[PDB]
Amino acid sequence: AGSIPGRR
Amino acid sequence: AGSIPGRR
Amino acid sequence: MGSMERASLIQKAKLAEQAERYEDMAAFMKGAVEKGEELSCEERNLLSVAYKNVVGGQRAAWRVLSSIEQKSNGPEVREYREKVETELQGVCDTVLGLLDSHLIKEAGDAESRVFYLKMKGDYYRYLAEVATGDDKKRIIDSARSAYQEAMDISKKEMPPTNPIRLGLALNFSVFHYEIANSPEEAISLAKTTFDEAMADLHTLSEDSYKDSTLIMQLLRDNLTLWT
Amino acid sequence: MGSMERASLIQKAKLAEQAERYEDMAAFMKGAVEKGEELSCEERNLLSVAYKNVVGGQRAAWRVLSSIEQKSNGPEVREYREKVETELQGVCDTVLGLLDSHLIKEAGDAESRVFYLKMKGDYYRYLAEVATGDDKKRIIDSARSAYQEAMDISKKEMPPTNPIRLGLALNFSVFHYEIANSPEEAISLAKTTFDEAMADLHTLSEDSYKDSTLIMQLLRDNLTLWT
Ligand SMILES: *Cc1ccc(C(=O)NCc2cccc(OC)c2)cc1
Ligand SMILES: *Cc1ccc(C(=O)NCc2cccc(OC)c2)cc1
Ligand SMILES: [Cl-]
Ligand SMILES: [Cl-]
Ligand SMILES: [Cl-]
Ligand SMILES: [Cl-]
Ligand SMILES: [Mg+2]
Ligand SMILES: [Mg+2]
Repeated sequence: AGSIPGRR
Repeated sequence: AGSIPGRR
Repeated sequence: MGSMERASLIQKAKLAEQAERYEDMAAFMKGAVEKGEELSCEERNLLSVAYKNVVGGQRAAWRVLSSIEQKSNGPEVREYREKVETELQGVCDTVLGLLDSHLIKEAGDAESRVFYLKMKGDYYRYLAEVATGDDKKRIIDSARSAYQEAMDISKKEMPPTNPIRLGLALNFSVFHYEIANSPEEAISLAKTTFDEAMADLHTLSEDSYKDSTLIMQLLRDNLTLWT
Repeated sequence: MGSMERASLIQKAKLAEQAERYEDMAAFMKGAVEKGEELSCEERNLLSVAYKNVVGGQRAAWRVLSSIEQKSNGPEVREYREKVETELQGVCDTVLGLLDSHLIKEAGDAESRVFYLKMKGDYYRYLAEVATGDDKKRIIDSARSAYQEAMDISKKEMPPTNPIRLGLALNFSVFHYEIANSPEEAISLAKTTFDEAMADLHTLSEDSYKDSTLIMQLLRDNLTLWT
């Protein structure tokens, strides 16, 4: 399950 | 130009 | 970093990010926060990116070592897992200390306050991932409370496609699934978040559409894994 | 690491490698070397892998920052490139200090002595990559002298397919091309090394054949880039 990344 | 890596 | 100018710390944090020197990045941003001024939107991103990468590497190492440790059950694997775990806890404590002294109390706008409270939930969540003893429950409730306050503000003050609102709901969903043993709450939150953002996409520009749909894809990926 | 057992340092270096915690790895292996006993073949590999990864990340960051610095020509980019450069130099000095106190002087077998002298050439080469001032020439000659002594021993004591002999010639070739402004010497060394190893492959087992041909492919890749 992935959490949010900081950059695109 | 590549030098040697430590592991295969 | 007390003797460096705030603007120089920010500039060097950006250079460190370009060089993938995230420990340096985090130390520069810690110094910038300790100048005592509020952070801009871009500066909040720099702070978050830096510590996310530092603790991200620590978490990945902790999981490698914890897995080795469980397969084994001398003292070395436990000792080294403990070392990494202590270092991870120290980084989480440092970030939580910055939020508490005094980023959150000075954050009045929804975009800053929700952002810092999401971080507070995240770093308690990382503490919860390694917690076992007397405080695992209290740590989990600290994460839940931070996430919940951020949720309440974001639903009142932000459109359903706001990337900060979406990333908060994404991470709170992961908290429900991975930490709180509440997979149904996780799935319901991700679904409702996705559906309400979908219905708001028509309001957005081409660039904002790209920002929002990219995070909605992450919600969808989790739902696919969970269902 | 003076209070940790040698065997525990080695065990933790292996764990750190599995967790990709190369700074820890290097500190554990530094502690193992400072126990004062010679290193086995596997232990020499652990020492080399650890510091190669640490300085490898520093070199990559230095190149990012040096490139930004050259495009710019405030003090921040230079200052931060200098910080990284100083940290890189300190790591190279640390490794060179371990080789000098007292790995090399106690290394009598060709496999250990050639290995340590190759490292000595490598870490002087890394110093040379960032050197400008009064000692760039002396640093280059220090790298050349270490590589040359290792070459002389390896040609006398090791078959042409020996992986240590091949990796030494590979790195000395890179030294010639990238540091010493001698591309013809680089190409000639890589070609002669490749051809002499090719003619010796018939003597090898299936596993040794794989070890040797894998390094010969690197020589070939460089030759393709250089010609
Ligand atoms: C709290 C928070 C942090 C970051 C974002 C954000 O927009 N991140 C960019 C992003 C989103 C989705 C996927 C990827 O992968 C590259 C990147 C939102 C909220
Ligand atoms: C001095 C030295 C160090 C390491 C070797 C070696 O055998 N390395 C393994 C290897 C060789 C070639 C390519 C790759 O890429 C994975 C790995 C030899 C000599
Ligand atoms: Cl330890
Ligand atoms: Cl404010
Ligand atoms: Cl600096
Ligand atoms: Cl000896
Ligand atoms: Mg000032
Ligand atoms: Mg002992």
